[PDB]
Amino acid sequence: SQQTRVLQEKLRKLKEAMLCMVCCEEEINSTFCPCGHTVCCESCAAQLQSCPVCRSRVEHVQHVYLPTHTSLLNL
Amino acid sequence: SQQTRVLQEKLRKLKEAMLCMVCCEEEINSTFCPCGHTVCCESCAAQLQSCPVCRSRVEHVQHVYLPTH
Ligand SMILES: Cn1cc(Cl)c(C(=O)NC2CCCC2)n1
Ligand SMILES: Cn1cc(Cl)c(C(=O)NC2CCCC2)n1
Ligand SMILES: [Zn+2]
Ligand SMILES: [Zn+2]
Ligand SMILES: [Zn+2]
Ligand SMILES: [Zn+2]
Repeated sequence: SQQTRVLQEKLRKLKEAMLCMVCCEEEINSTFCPCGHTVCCESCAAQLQSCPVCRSRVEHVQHVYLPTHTSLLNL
Repeated sequence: SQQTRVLQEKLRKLKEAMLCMVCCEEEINSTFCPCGHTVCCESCAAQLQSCPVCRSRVEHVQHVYLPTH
């Protein structure tokens, strides 16, 4: 029904929000510290000097283990 | 249809996975450092001395700003 189409769109948008903002292909699993923005995969976070969202200096990257993780790279 | 019921269940389960594993009522927004388990809201994370997933000591809690918030 039309409701099935609406629910498919909501599911897809929530899953898109869990992907890396730089490569768009891998799940987010890294945090820029100390600002706390958690918007990249490990590969893309590794080479940023400043946060891509707030411009704060990245002192280090903290790996995050999230219950929503489903990609083979995070399991 | 039955597929509408199936998609409603999948969306519900994905939203449940974003909720604090301790209180079940608030969105996850905190990481236990250094282990990296990100499974609690800020109120439950402030009260735990050990990670509820791996039992590693919590040295400090890092707030996470996620695009899904
Ligand atoms: C961060 N972001 C936002 C959207 Cl929208 C997407 C996306 O559709 N990515 C796809 C490309 C390869 C498969 C996943 N990623
Ligand atoms: C962590 N988790 C797993 C499930 Cl399942 C739930 C849940 O249904 N929580 C509800 C209680 C108050 C409204 C949301 N939470
Ligand atoms: Zn990436
Ligand atoms: Zn930032
Ligand atoms: Zn909680
Ligand atoms: Zn842990």
